[PDB]
Amino acid sequence: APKAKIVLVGSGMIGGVMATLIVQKNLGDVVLFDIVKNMPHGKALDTSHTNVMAYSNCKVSGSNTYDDLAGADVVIVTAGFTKAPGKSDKEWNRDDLLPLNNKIMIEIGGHIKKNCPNAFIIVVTNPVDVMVQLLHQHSGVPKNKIIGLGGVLDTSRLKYYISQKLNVCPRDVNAHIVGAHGNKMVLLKRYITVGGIPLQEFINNKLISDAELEAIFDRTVNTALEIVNLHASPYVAPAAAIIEMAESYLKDLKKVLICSTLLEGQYGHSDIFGGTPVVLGANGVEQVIELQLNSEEKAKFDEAIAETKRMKALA
Amino acid sequence: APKAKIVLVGSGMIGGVMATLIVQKNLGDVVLFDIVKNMPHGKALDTSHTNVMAYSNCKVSGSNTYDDLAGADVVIVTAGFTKAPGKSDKEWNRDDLLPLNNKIMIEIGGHIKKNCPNAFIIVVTNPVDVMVQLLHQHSGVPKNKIIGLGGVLDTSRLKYYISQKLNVCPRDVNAHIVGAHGNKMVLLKRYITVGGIPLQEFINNKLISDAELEAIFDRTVNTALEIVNLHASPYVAPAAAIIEMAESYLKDLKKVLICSTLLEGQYGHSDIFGGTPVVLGANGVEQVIELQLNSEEKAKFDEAIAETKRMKALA
Amino acid sequence: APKAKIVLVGSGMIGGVMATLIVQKNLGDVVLFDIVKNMPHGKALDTSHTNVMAYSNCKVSGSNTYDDLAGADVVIVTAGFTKAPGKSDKEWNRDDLLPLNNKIMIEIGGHIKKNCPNAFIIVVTNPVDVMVQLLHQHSGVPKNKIIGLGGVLDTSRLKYYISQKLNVCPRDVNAHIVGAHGNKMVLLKRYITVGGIPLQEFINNKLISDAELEAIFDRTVNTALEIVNLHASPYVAPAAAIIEMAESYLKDLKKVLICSTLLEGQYGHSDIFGGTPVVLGANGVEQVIELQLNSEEKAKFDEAIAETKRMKALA
Amino acid sequence: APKAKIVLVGSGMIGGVMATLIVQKNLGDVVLFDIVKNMPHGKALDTSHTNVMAYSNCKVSGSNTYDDLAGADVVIVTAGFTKAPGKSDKEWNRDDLLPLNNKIMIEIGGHIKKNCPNAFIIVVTNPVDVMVQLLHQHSGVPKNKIIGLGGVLDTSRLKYYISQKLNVCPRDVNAHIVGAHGNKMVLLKRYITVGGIPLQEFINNKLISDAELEAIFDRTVNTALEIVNLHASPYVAPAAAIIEMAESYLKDLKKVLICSTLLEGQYGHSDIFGGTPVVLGANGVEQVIELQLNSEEKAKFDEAIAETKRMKALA
Ligand SMILES: NC(=O)C1=CN([C@@H]2O[C@H](COP(=O)(O)OP(=O)(O)OC[C@H]3O[C@@H](n4cnc5c(N)ncnc54)[C@H](O)[C@@H]3O)[C@@H](O)[C@H]2O)C=CC1
Ligand SMILES: NC(=O)C1=CN([C@@H]2O[C@H](COP(=O)(O)OP(=O)(O)OC[C@H]3O[C@@H](n4cnc5c(N)ncnc54)[C@H](O)[C@@H]3O)[C@@H](O)[C@H]2O)C=CC1
Ligand SMILES: NC(=O)C1=CN([C@@H]2O[C@H](COP(=O)(O)OP(=O)(O)OC[C@H]3O[C@@H](n4cnc5c(N)ncnc54)[C@H](O)[C@@H]3O)[C@@H](O)[C@H]2O)C=CC1
Ligand SMILES: NC(=O)C1=CN([C@@H]2O[C@H](COP(=O)(O)OP(=O)(O)OC[C@H]3O[C@@H](n4cnc5c(N)ncnc54)[C@H](O)[C@@H]3O)[C@@H](O)[C@H]2O)C=CC1
Repeated sequence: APKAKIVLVGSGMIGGVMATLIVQKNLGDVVLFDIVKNMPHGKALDTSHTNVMAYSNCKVSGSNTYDDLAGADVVIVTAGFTKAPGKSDKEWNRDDLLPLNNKIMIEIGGHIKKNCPNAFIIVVTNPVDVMVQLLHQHSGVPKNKIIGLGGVLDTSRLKYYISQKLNVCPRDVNAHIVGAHGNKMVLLKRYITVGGIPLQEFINNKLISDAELEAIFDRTVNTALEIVNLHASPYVAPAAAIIEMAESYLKDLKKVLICSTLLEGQYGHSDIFGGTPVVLGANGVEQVIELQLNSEEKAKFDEAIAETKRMKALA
Repeated sequence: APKAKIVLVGSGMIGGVMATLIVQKNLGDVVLFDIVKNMPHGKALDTSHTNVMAYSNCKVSGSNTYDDLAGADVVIVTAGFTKAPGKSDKEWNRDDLLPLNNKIMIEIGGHIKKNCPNAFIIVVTNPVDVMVQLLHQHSGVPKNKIIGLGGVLDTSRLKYYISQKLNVCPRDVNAHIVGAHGNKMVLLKRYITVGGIPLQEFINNKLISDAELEAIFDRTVNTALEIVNLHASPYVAPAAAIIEMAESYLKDLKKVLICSTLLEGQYGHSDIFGGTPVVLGANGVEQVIELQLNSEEKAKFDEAIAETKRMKALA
Repeated sequence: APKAKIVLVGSGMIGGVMATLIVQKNLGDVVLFDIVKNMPHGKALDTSHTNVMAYSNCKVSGSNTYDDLAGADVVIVTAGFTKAPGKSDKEWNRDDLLPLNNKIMIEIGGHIKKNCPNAFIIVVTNPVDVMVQLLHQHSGVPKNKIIGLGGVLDTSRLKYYISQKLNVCPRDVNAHIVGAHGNKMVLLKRYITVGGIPLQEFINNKLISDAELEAIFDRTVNTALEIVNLHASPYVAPAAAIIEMAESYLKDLKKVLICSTLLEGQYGHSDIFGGTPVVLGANGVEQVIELQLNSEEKAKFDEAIAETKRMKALA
Repeated sequence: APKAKIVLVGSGMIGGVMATLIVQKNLGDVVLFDIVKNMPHGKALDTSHTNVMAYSNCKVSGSNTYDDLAGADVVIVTAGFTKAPGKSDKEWNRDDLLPLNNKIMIEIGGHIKKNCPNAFIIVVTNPVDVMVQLLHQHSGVPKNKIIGLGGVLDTSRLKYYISQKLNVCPRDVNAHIVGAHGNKMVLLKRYITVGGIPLQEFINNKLISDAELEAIFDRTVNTALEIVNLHASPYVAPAAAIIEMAESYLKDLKKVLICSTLLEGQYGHSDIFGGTPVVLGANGVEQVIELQLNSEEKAKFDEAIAETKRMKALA
């Protein structure tokens, strides 16, 4: 068919949810690729039955062969590790895994360059703002054809927690988190709206306080940790955020979505990837939007980029 | 069933599209009521076949009997006239029809009070900010259970025209139009955002000019006239706006949506209906939001209310 | 974009509903073409506002220029007349309009051949089994790239009326109507199922009688007439049936759908179009399914083809 | 709200997918209940973020307290074990776990009877045709308010495998599997259709052979085992099948769906639960459909019931 071909490089917890949502939305044929033998065939078979319940017609097939990248329209990379082996859940962060996940990105980039150089790529593997640039360099793809997950996920949390306090539809809260995904993410209080109205109006009316919002900000930064400490793992919202990005691409919706992208002067920064609103459509990254940040907000953005540069050197 | 019962009081051009979208979305059983004999049975029959294509199960039935209001969960009022008889398309506006449409609202309010006093009501008949209050008074329903169409429709236009210039997803433009539906509608430049970012940033970047935006504002105010002068009539977007409101109610989405509602001190005004953001959920109008307007914006709001009061006196 | 381009050749009652449903489903960009000046621009403008309510991004534009066929992926033809001028609603049928609608198909086929020879075509104009073949011959397109509306619409009626009697989901009734669209349509009692079970089981159980089913058959054949006699016109279900066909094509769903298609030996017949189940996907008509009819059912099929051949000669 | 409250009794692999699909479809508020501390709070938090991406408004909350059953509209039971501890993946089946899962059903039935006696119940825990009856007896609910998962899932497999061979939309294959869920499931060759046409027509045409269909039948029976042996586990299709059932209930769709239900004379059998087509709407099990099986098919149904009776005695 001229159905899109979507290759999930990595068939773990995020991979399984992505496959499920692609069939629900009838977005295209799916390949679950992994290095683990047999497992991706098992998940694919299970998932393929749901075409019946969903009134869809998407193939879902497993793969242990890199050459099945051939002909891909969209490549989604989750391959790598989720925790360090021998650290505890209380101390979960990023430093020894870096050269190893570097190696995985380099291997995957080579297979992309050979098999699907015209594919649109989404990178997920952490630390994402480092790994996305490494894959960019080794795959050879144009700068408008590769992005990383960060802001759609981080803002989903902030938007959701505010909507519960104000008793409004979650999607009616808009908000911006920039710079990097991780503990230096920059939460922009000045860019939060409710039904398109400045959040400051709701603060002046005593519907939500400054102190409540400080606690929600800390909650947003520490959410992945909060979920690990409740004896679970974040993969459902991560999968839904990635599928919103891939769907904007495939259907040429042109949504404004905060993603990691090559900076060429925005915010003062070049030769690095960082999180900012972009427009995603049929030509990929159609527009990179630069927020007109003030000096206090710029100083936080600078701290986030410096941490990406630090980990890049260790990779 | 405990399926919702939705009674469309008026089975004209807007009525037919509403029925179509209710079946597409499987929102509830539908009654097409009108004073014209047989016609609502014909439209209902046609529309009922689409359950097959849509995988829905909504009854659609016509009615020429007011007592079929009994048991309604939602009542949508389009009944009345669309043009004055003997004015031309160039001079389309509001003044001789007012006592006549007054009479129609009074008759309908009596049948509501008798047959479905606990229904949620949406009024459409023009001039809407006058007719909604008349129906409120004659039906006896609580102030949180009746609204008028205006701002969802007017802002759909403004949001759409800006999104075409900036090349972004239409729903990513948010904007506010308040006070009344009609030629005195108040377009608030300061409350426009794109992907949650102040529109002023896009003006500073020369992506859209102040002059372009002035022309888009005039276009928005004159859209209903522009469509009449192209040898057609606005009913498709009006139907879609009303169904977004009714769906927020029925599914308890709690969306922020600009509608006509009883003012009790907001903006300085009492004892009148005017357009403002509200929250619609299972308890009806759950919240009335007051924008913190400046004195220049308040002065325009005052002009809009004064025109509703003028036409109310003539009704 | 590589968004599909869908050109609606004819912007009347069916055209307006098709445009609405394409935006609801985000299926592609839309052109409303007609010979009436200005009207298609008016309908397009109205419809374009609904992208906001629907969270879609489909352009909708009017046209009075045939060359806007250039680049079309799908062409849907409703152009022509709906009643004869000077016959009454009681005597509604097909004979004086035939050479005139012949002329319209010939003109449209020439513009297709010049501007979009690789488009997938759906013909609606009545009498459909005649007009579709005329357009096939004058447009030059391959036999797997042109079909006519009939069976999806006719069976929607039969399926719906049975589902109301048995109190089951409308889409759980399956049924076949073949040969031609119109008063000689062949309703196949032996091929009706409910939840995939032979309808005869429900007859043996007295849940529905043979006599009830005879009355439902007559109702199905006379539905378009029943709607005309209730002071309305069938266009909503016709639009929904056509969009189910076009959506199967565009999304490569491969649904089994009864349409008018070139016969090459099925049922004994060649060199004519008639209604039969086909499979619609990305390569168009992927399969033509021949029902293994008995001699009594074949004799009714023969009567339907003979009536198409009669009207073809008069065209 | 009068939003439905859906309590998932069991927050394992099937539970997590059900919660995800409920938010995607905006079906109601969700409680993830389990005996494992903290884990259901973690999964709920992750899942709650997806309201943003989905434009939904469903609460998702964890629970370790049985009394949170209070006010439930729908109760879905997955609680229990998935494998026996100390058997291998090659020998996966049903016998030592039975009294233990008996105990779990009895405990859950007591809490239902106290907290939500008017809830609609779906039982999943294996062996399902035994566990559903045990829960029926201990919960006290009416026979039209409790069902077990089996046939929607088993037939999803058979329908899907046939659709891949014939190259048609998966949902266009209809088929029936009855009696019990498990190795004695009864696959009815005579009740298979493609686009509502008897499958025998496609066999006469050599599009699919009798031998191919025998291999597909064996594949369908052994699918859960095939997935275990590929180093994965079936939970995605099971979750989608259960949500199709619960959605038919909540929205009064009245779909025909094969489920485990109390038999009162159908097929010769009373005082036991077994798989058969039923109609699910707002009053629960609205109709129990008895297939007019022949003596050879009845003999297989009898073997399936005998195996449910055997395991019931050991419980
Ligand atoms: N950017 C973001 O906003 C977020 C990123 N993540 C990251 O996503 C990644 C995946 O998370 P989960 O799916 O939960 O991990 P997971 O461990 O369940 O799955 C990862 C899979 O990658 C496979 N793999 C290893 N090398 C491979 C190769 N060369 N090719 C293909 N597959 C390979 C593993 O066998 C495993 O099945 C992690 O690095 C995690 O930290 C998680 C949440 C958010
Ligand atoms: N508030 C808003 O944003 C908008 C309001 N409108 C208004 O909506 C109204 C309807 O517009 P259209 O449907 O295009 O009009 P339409 O004329 O096509 O339909 C109105 C229907 O009301 C019927 N009617 C008259 N008295 C009735 C009664 N007592 N009970 C039931 N039916 C009765 C008529 O027979 C007719 O079928 C008009 O007043 C129009 O100006 C239109 C667009 C937007
Ligand atoms: N095949 C089927 O199952 C069905 C077929 N129909 C047929 O569909 C056709 C359309 O029905 P409606 O939309 O209700 O008709 P309508 O009369 O409302 O619209 C037809 C439009 O075609 C336009 N037209 C005439 N010549 C044209 C040209 N050369 N190029 C473009 N436009 C041209 C007219 O100005 C008009 O706007 C009729 O022939 C009708 O009998 C109706 C129902 C079902
Ligand atoms: N009927 C059918 O068509 C199918 C049935 N199943 C069955 O579904 C059941 C669940 O399967 P999975 O979710 O993959 O299992 P899973 O083991 O991942 O989850 C089961 C959960 O039940 C919990 N649990 C134990 N006692 C409980 C109690 N008293 N209250 C609440 N939670 C309790 C466990 O801690 C666990 O989290 C199994 O019995 C399995 O065989 C699986 C597929 C199909």
